[PDB]
Amino acid sequence: DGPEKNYEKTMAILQIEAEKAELRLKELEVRRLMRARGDGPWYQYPTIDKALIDHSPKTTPDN
Amino acid sequence: GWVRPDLGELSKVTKVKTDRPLPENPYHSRARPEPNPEAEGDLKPAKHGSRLFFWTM
Repeated sequence: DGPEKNYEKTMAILQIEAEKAELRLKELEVRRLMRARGDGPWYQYPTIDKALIDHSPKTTPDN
Repeated sequence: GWVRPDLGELSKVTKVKTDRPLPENPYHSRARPEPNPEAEGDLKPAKHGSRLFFWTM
């Protein structure tokens, strides 16, 4: 096949690779930031649900 | 002019008007922490597949 075949295929190879590599670097950075700050979807560790608590009046007041 | 209350008569929960204002913050709670940043958006296909090492997809 003509040189244009291989060459046109290969810059597409390089573009896909680079658009994956900078994505990998940004993924490392995002994962670190979101493990440290935590203000986002993942790396959010569980907590206590607010539905378990009860607000109805109790036997003794001020509790 | 008094009557002995019947059994359970002086046990049902009643109501009473008090002119004092409502205790808006009985526990004197502070400002509640803001929630996590809400996220939305349809799932577009993951860019370049798994992107794990040499896997194309």
